[PDB]
Amino acid sequence: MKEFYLTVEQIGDSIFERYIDSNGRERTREVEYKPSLFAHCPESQATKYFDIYGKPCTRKLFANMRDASQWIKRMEDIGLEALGMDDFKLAYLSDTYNYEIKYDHTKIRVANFDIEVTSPDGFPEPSQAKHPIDAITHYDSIDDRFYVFDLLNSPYGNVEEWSIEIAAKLQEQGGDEVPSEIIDKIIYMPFDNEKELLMEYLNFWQQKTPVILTGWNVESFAIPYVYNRIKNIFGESTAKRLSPHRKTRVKVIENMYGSREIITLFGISVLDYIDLYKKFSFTNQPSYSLDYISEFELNVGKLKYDGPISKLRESNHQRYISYNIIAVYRVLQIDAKRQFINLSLDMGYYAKIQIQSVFSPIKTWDAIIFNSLKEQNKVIPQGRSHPVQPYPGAFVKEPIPNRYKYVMSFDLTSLYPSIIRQVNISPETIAGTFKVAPLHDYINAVAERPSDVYSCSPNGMMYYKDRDGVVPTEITKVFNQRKEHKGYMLAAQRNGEIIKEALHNPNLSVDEPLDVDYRFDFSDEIKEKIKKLSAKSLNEMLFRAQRTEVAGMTAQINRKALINGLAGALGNVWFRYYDLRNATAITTFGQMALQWIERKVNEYLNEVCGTEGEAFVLYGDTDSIYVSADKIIDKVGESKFRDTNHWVDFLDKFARERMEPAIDRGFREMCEYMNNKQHLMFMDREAIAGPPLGSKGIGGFWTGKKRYALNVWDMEGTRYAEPKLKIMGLETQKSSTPKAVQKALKECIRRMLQEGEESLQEYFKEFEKEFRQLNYISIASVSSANNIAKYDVGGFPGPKCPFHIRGILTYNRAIKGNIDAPQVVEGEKVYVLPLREGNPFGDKCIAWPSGTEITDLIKDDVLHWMDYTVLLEKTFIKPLEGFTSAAKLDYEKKASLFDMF
DNA sequence: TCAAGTAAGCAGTCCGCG
DNA sequence: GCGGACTGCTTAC
Ligand SMILES: O=c1ccn([C@H]2C[C@H](O)[C@@H](COP(=O)(O)NP(=O)(O)OP(=O)(O)O)O2)c(=O)[nH]1
Ligand SMILES: [Mn+2]
Ligand SMILES: [Mn+2]
Ligand SMILES: [Mn+2]
Ligand SMILES: [Mn+2]
Ligand SMILES: [Mn+2]
Ligand SMILES: [Mn+2]
Ligand SMILES: [Mn+2]
Repeated sequence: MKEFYLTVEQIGDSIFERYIDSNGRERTREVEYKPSLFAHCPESQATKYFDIYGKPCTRKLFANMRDASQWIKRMEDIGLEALGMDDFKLAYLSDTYNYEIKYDHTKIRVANFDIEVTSPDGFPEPSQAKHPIDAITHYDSIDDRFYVFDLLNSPYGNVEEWSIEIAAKLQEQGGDEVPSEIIDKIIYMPFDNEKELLMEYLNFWQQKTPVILTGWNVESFAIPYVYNRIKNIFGESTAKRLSPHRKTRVKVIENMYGSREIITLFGISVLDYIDLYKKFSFTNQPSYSLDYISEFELNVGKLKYDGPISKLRESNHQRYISYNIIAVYRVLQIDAKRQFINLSLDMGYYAKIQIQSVFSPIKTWDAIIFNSLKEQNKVIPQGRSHPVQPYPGAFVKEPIPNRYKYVMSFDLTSLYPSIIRQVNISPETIAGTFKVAPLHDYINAVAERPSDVYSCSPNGMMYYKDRDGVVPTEITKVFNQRKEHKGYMLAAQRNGEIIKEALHNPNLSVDEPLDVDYRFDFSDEIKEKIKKLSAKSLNEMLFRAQRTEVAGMTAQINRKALINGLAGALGNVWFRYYDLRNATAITTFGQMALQWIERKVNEYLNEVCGTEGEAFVLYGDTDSIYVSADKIIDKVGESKFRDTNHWVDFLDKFARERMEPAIDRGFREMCEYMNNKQHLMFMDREAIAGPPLGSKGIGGFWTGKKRYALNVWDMEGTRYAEPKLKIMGLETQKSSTPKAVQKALKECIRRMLQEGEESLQEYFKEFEKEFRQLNYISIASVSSANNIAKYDVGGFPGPKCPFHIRGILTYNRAIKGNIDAPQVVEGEKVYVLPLREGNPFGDKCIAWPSGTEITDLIKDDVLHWMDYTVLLEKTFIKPLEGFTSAAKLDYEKKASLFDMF
């Protein structure tokens, strides 16, 4: 096969590379790499090398990397540009792998581990590692085995060996329920002493040295803890055996209060799964314990036990070891669903970067663009310094707050990059400028046409129409990948609705799920075979379809994030191709397109409805329009459809047949106007929304910008079995809203939209009567905790102290002295509850870390003092008043000028 | 040169107010 | 007790 790399590092004048050779074997090599950089020279020069502007360049071949750096610095001291790729590991990979890399993931050792450390005296600080490591479980993807290192004797208790037969039993039969499909994959190794355990771990690590290293929080706890514990017992140089080149960086910062640590292990690409999840998952969780996310992602149950984890090894070593194995497996399960490692690998190899660089869009694109330029024998510009300048972004229309019964929506496909391709925006396609009118004049087609010769944006920029840009070119490739995957995703989603519907009519037999690809729309024969399957079969198919759709989501939305990352990068001073002219060319064009198309859609709709000067477009954000369909529905009545699906079918046809072509005509005109290279403003229909036919529902409402709810029947061609609420911005969407209040406001909204005022009130009365019976954690607010120290001391609230930060201080005073209480962590999220006046805490609110019950120390007298009246009003009534005042309903009634028996 | 962007809502603090 | 200027956080895009 063709070779590919695993890791690369720069060590002085040395590149260290781990790689897979042409035979499939893992190898390592040290290369004294000779880098090249370039300098402009006179046009009188025989040279194949030009920079991206067409200026001639001469190559300088250096004997080592140190020299290249030295030269770069003299060039600055002289004031002349030093061109070329200055991140030498990137250039090396580009020289070494001059082809599209087809990697083979079964040869990439992916490791996943979790450690346990008993700690009677508070959270075990990694920067100190003063406690024994009493368990490690380490899964190796190539062995497909879980290696378990278990400490039987430690100064914190002697325990006997762990039992694999008891691990397997149902929890109800006294077992730990280690899932059956991994029981056979476990390899168990007890140890009399910590030293022999760590020694043996290090020996294992050498034989099976991770390429990709993951886990939950491994970056902040496991890795630094292991590194520092090995250091303390054996010395640093032994601790350095964790790096395949024996080099590490610490790192630092710290800082207070009181200390944290991050180790860098050269020759390993660490991808902490919690980071992969934050970047790639597009959720905002109230908490990031493995148990919360596992439950969220997998629908598995909380990992139950009695007593604090500081006594768990002692009271029940058996469960302790089993829960350690399970945590590792759980991260394996989250990844089989989300597929973030596979994505990281796709992106990393595509860009030709270090796999951990996928966290960096700027770095990812620097390498993609660099590689694309080096193929044409071109020379990248030097990275310059720039001051940080704010600049204008998208347009958002101000909506009239109201209920809106029937609404269709339309949204532009991949807007920013589409713009980049339509206008042909690139550092090296800049043609000149033109004198700019106010933006309203373009939108209204009254300003003079910018140019006859160049592609333009209403920010005043002009671009060459003939030559293609490195940016448009490379941004198209990734776009095309996103398109593909989105299709798989949507198809799996439609396939999902078809299965759901068939679940209304099983159908009693004994069968197997059909063998099919959920990435493509079910054929008619397949649809036939399905209408005759059992509930078992069909449920297995729904699961499979929903997993194919999740995979499609991951692959498509993150490819979109990448491309959008490029547009935003142009506005980041650390980006080699930073340039506000390009950044604003994109954004300003986007504001124009949205407002232009608003005008056009109003013009077309007034026409066909024969009416005049009426607003059909009710809202719009960046690249979307929301269209009232009341008068399109009314033009016909009402009657006059048989059921909901009928009018949905109507509007669908009307969008596809009448509106779609006028929109396209509208944007075709806009393209001509700006004389663009290619027409790519494609605005597909999104939601079709309204109340169930016959009901008293309102269908939808806006309260303001970025705050609306819609009852949707069809979404971008997916006709839903049951109506699905599209809620944007409302408290139901905010991670800081208590879980139970989220659910309650959602149900209030479901009612308003589907059933009307009377149903709303009915439910609101019930929730008020029952509020106080809820679990305290389900009605607690949530907040991130930044810049905490600032608002001490000592330790009481200082001036301007935020409410949640106040709660942490109240917590910090409550737990002063008890070495057992779990500590709030700077930058982490916290639960927050208000307290009644006269509480023994001495203030109006308390806060503890999230995803955790509050410590039994103070728990009992927090419950006693929680202020329900304030909670309900703050988190539930205020926001509800918002919704209903906007949609002109009341949640209570209402003094009716009656009343009477 | 370790480093995608802007727009904009709401909850809270501090101050004003016979 | 309510509205205006500010911080802090959080979504929508
Ligand atoms: O995180 C984002 C999201 C969107 N945007 C910009 C770019 C995007 O093209 C534009 C429109 O927002 P959408 O949510 O519609 N995404 P896009 O149009 O790219 O993709 P699509 O509509 O095809 O899903 O807003 C960002 O700059 N950053
Ligand atoms: Mn024994
Ligand atoms: Mn059970
Ligand atoms: Mn654990
Ligand atoms: Mn969309
Ligand atoms: Mn869009
Ligand atoms: Mn779309
Ligand atoms: Mn959009």
